Amino acid sequence: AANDNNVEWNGLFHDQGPLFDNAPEPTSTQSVTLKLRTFKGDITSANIKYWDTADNAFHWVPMVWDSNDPTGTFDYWKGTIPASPSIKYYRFQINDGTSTAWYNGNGPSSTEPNADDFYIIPNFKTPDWLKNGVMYQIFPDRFYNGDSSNDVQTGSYTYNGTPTEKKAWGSSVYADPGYDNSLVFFGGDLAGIDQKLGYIKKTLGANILYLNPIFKAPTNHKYDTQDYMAVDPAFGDNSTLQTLINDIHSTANGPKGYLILDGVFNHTGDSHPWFDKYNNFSSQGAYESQSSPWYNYYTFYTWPDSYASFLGFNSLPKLNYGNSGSAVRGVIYNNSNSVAKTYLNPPYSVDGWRLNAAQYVDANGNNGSDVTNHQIWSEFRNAVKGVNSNAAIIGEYWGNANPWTAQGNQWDAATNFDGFTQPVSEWITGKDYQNNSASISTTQFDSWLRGTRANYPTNVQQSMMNFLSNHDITRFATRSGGDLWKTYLALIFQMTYVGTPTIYYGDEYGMQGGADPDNRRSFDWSQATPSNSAVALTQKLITIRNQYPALRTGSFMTLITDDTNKIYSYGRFDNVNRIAVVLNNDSVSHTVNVPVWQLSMPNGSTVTDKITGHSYTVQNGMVTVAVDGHYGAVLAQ
Ligand SMILES: OC[C@H]1O[C@H](O[C@H]2[C@H](O)[C@@H](O)[C@@H](O[C@H]3[C@H](O)[C@@H](O)[C@@H](OC[C@H]4O[C@H](O[C@H]5[C@H](O)[C@@H](O)[C@H](O)O[C@@H]5CO)[C@H](O)[C@@H](O)[C@@H]4O)O[C@@H]3CO)O[C@@H]2CO)[C@H](O)[C@@H](O)[C@@H]1O
Ligand SMILES: OC[C@H]1O[C@H](O[C@H]2[C@H](O)[C@@H](O)[C@@H](O[C@H]3[C@H](O)[C@@H](O)[C@H](O)O[C@@H]3CO)O[C@@H]2CO)[C@H](O)[C@@H](O)[C@@H]1O
Ligand SMILES: [Ca+2]
Ligand SMILES: [Ca+2]
Ligand SMILES: [Ca+2]
Repeated sequence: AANDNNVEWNGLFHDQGPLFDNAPEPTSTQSVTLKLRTFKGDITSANIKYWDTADNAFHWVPMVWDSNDPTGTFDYWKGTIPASPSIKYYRFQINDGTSTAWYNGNGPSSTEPNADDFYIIPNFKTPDWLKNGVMYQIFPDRFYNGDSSNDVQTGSYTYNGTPTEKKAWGSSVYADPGYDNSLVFFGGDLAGIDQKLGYIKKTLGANILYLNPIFKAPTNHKYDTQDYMAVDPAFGDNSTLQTLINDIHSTANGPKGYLILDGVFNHTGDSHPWFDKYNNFSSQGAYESQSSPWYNYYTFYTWPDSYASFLGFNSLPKLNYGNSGSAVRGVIYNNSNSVAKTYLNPPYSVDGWRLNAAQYVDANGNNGSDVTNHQIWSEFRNAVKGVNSNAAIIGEYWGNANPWTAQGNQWDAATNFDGFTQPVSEWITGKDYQNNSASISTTQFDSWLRGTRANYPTNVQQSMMNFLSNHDITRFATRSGGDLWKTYLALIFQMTYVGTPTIYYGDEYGMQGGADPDNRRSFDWSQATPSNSAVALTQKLITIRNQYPALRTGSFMTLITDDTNKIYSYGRFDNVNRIAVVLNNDSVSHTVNVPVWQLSMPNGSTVTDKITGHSYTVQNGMVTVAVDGHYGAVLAQ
């Protein structure tokens, strides 16, 4: 490069990784020094332009040359944004004589962007254990039956007139004639999860557990809460939970663990005493009397049969949050004995909450996604972080969750359906997560990923829950048509991408399953071993991620987007390691020239493909590697 009235886009780069930002999560008194990469001697000047919410105006910070990279190929320009409590957004203006280019969260541009600027949110922090960990999601009744004495039996009880049905482990989840799909129980419990912590924390290596609802409720999914204060008898008792938590946090069965519970706060079940639609309690619930002490906890359009609920489901009456200080906000998060604080405080001390249907939480029966909804989650954060600043808050949202994360006053992250699950599914399986035909090319995949990462602050990105499948969508192995190699490819991407890799129980061995409830099959333990190829790969990838901080918090740079051969390559790097991932989404092998020079991997240096174990030497800035179809390479040094 040179001063030739032309800014070379390929040499430009910046994100909030270690090499380019010295304060990714600054407090009110910490200044932020940023570095912009360009090819060596390519430009004449660069400036940081940032919007300050403190005064609703743009501010200018001229950059100065700082240094070259070890290969002498690039220059690093530096600039510092002053310290203050205000949220700020920034982009770069890069000049080389008569040539000008812009750069922000969405990469380089000729015209000045008006969206996707990088974020600076003083005092906003997301749990570092969440950024660096691997999550394992468990649907309680379907994981492991550690205590058959608490098993729900066929006819143990009835809900809305229908008796419960017990089914042999491994059998179909579909209820037999006369029974209901939501009242089918296999026996999985908390004791079981406890006895299997070794498999989770050692055989696989995950250190974070996320459980679906475990509080008293008549159904098998239990999102129709009957009593937030009690673990459901089928799963054990509150004492069992205390022990499970202690064993999760313990290091006697593997690395220190963390527990995240599912918080169903938008609604209760219709059998909850506050509502009591079937009169299961002597007390008078809202449905029973307009004089009920909990009458105002819900919203009736025409008492008592027409009331606000989740998506119109009468079994899930929607909670009325009212105004700040209300009784509902009280029992949900403000009170010391609220659902949120009770489990965050000892004797429980869980590590976080996954907020079910978080977008709908509101007052007066409204549908959320409004000022009140955001105000509520703001108060929720103050409540949670006040008890444990290291407790995670992950909201359920299938789209762009920027509104609940970008101001640093609500969630730490969200279920990454839009920035991970969907794009990964359409690129690799040619199906959306509902198993409908929907395919995207490699260039679309890369653009989709970048655009969605840009929706969030960096710490949020690193904390997103990235799962291949979950209890609300079809199994990845089913969308892939049973081709285990597609699962291999997906796992390699998952474990090397930005965000918390999240494994939906069973996905590690290729469990299949269609739409709810077939996506909640009981776990086949004969597959919970390295003998199973997908399990062996999962364990290896988790070891790799744990071995390289660059994969968890390092920078992300696109390297190759080949639509003809379906080759996708990107690099993850920091001050210590440089890793170039090469994914082959084609059905045939391809020999790829990986441009590792972009990550500043020195010519003559060696790299090791952590997948095959083969080593290569960097030559002419490249690493030539033959990658098998529906497989990948993780070239690290
Ligand atoms: O027989 C006719 C009917 O059969 C089939 O559907 C019926 C089901 O088989 C029945 O079990 C019954 O379903 C109701 C549930 O019993 C009741 O608990 C309630 O459940 C709703 C929903 O709750 C959760 O969903 C959460 C999501 O995970 C989350 O993404 C979202 O944000 O929040 C949701 C609420 O917390 C469970 O996970 C999920 O599994 C449950 O579906 O309501 C159910 C619907 O009334 O009745 C069904 C009647 O349709 C069959 O599918 C249907 O076509 C037939 O007409
Ligand atoms: O800022 C004023 C000058 O800016 C421009 O020159 C830049 C170069 O573009 C940049 O590469 C860097 O050059 C240094 C080089 O990287 C390093 O290897 C060498 O040892 O020292 C060089 C100079 O320090 O920094 C200079 C700025 O000093 C612009 O081209 C020039 O006309 C401006 O005067
Ligand atoms: Ca130039
Ligand atoms: Ca049991
Ligand atoms: Ca009653």
